[PDB]
Amino acid sequence: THLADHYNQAWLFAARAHRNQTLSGSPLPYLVHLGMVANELLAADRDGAIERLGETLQIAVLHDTLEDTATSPEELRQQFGEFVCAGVQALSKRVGDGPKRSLDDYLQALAEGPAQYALVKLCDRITNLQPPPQTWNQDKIANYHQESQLILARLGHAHAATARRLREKIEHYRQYY
Amino acid sequence: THLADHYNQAWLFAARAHRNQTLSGSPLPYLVHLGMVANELLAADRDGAIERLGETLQIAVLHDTLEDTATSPEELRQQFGEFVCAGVQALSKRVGDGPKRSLDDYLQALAEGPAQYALVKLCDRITNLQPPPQTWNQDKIANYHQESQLILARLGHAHAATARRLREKIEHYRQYY
Ligand code: NI
Ligand code: NI
Repeated sequence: THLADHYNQAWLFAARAHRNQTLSGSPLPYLVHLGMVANELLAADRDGAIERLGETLQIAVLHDTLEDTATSPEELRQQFGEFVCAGVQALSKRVGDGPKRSLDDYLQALAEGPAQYALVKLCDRITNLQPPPQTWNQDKIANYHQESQLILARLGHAHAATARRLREKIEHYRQYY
Repeated sequence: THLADHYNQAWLFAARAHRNQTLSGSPLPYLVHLGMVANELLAADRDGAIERLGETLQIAVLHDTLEDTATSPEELRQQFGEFVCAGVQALSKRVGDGPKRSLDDYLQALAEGPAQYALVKLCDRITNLQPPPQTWNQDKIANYHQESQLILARLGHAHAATARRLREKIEHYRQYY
């Protein structure tokens, strides 16, 4: 199955799953975020080849479906397979409000699991170090910069080129507070 | 500067320009189409390296901005440069107002110009050979299939792997009518 057909399947599923959803505080669709995370992942493969690239790209597109949508793990396993479902679960803090995992346990499990899932989190965090919403106070931007530093420390092992990019984005983000 | 930074600048620009625009008879944002076309372009590079990949990826994201949005050639030239502006113009049948070019002239100009612009048109047509919209009759699906065969004939020289993928998509599409 062609890489672009893997993307399309996950992309249409995500566009449906996130249909009511914007970027926080923006009229723009949440799909804007997912497009950037998937692109970072496919660009990462050019600077260090990824095993199971097609499934990893689907995980990049689908990584918010269990947290933010009516999507179930059984739906992901049946349509995309165990490796994709497990990736989305690994990247989910909470499956809706429910029993939220702490950042320590969440990053540890990503560090000890398949490297492709940790790489998707690196790409997600690179995407989230765009300039912050105008609404964010100094303390909120500082907190986010700090949590970014922990993500690089705990998950940067997963892909050297992507870790270098995330380090550069973290250094850049400092100017915003 | 990084391929993902090129994508992000064009992607945010396109999300805003196309903000009040949907897919054909679907409530999903038009951005769903642009994500697939840009992903096809980046995937094509893995099967045959593209000169000026970053700018070509921006053209893939921006290719409908002059036809469908308030965007001016001036804004594209100032923000993305002449090569991107010229690509979007090459891929525009009409720039908002001004006469519509006929397909013969449009395809000839893409065939005789920069191959990267022709490659973006191959990726667009690949994307458009998903199952047809549920409101198209047999004659319309047949007409679209026929136009697709003309695009492969006139533009397939631009990238051998992508022409092979378009031929496969054209063969698959016959099933829908
Ligand atoms: Ni995310
Ligand atoms: Ni298009």
